[PDB]
Amino acid sequence: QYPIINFTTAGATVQSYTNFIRAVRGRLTTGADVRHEIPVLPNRVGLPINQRFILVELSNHAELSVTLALDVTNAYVVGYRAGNSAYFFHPDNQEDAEAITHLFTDVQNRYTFAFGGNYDRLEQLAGNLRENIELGNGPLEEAISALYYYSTGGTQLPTLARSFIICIQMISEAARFQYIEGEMRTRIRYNRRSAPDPSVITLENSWGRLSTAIQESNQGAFASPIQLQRRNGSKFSVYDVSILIPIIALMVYRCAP
Ligand SMILES: Cc1cccc(C)c1-c1ccc(C(=O)O)s1
Ligand SMILES: [Zn+2]
Ligand SMILES: [Zn+2]
Repeated sequence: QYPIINFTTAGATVQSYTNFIRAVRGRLTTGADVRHEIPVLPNRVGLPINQRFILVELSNHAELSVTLALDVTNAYVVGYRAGNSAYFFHPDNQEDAEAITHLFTDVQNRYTFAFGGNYDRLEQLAGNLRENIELGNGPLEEAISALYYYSTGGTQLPTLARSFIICIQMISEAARFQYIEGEMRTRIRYNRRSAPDPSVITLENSWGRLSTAIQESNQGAFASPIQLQRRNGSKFSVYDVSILIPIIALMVYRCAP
């Protein structure tokens, strides 16, 4: 069975969220593969199907539960289960399509969306950009209910799309970046719901390019600079892995050590 990590919005604390994101990172990778002091996710090539996914079970005050499936090779959400129904994003290729048949195998009802799970597609379906979608314990609670009620026709597609953007950022992007984990920790600490600032959105957008730049670096110096944003939206370039060691927690595997 794929490992299950449990999180609840009911009485969530800085501590419970900290333990959650550290457990997710611990199941995503062994941390045996480190490049320039940043851990690498397992190589898809050589990864047995029985190690391909982890399950994150989310519960809220209404004691509704949904289970997200994360791909350990990129930490991205590929689908979810709510009771007797499972839903999957459109796989990019045949290997990925066959992989998702190994998820939620006992579920009565299985559905694959025609659309992909990327931010550009989900923002379009939601009718809202990430910069206008609030994150925090309240938004996650509402997302869990929206995901749960999709199968009974209680959630419209735009609301589902928005709920996916919330879950992806507070789980996948938080696992990928200590910096985004810290943004979610602050929102919990101060009982705040608020949209992510440009620093967060640009890091999300740049994760694949940063993984490549770090792994292809000449002893930590980037072959080419990467442009990121500060909280105030001002742009700056990174030339070196060292400045990112407090920012990025996980990278997608790009090449052999
Ligand atoms: C120091 C760094 C390196 C790489 C990427 C980012 C987003 C950052 C920032 C941390 C705090 C910032 C601020 O207060 O605007 S920016
Ligand atoms: Zn409560
Ligand atoms: Zn190095």
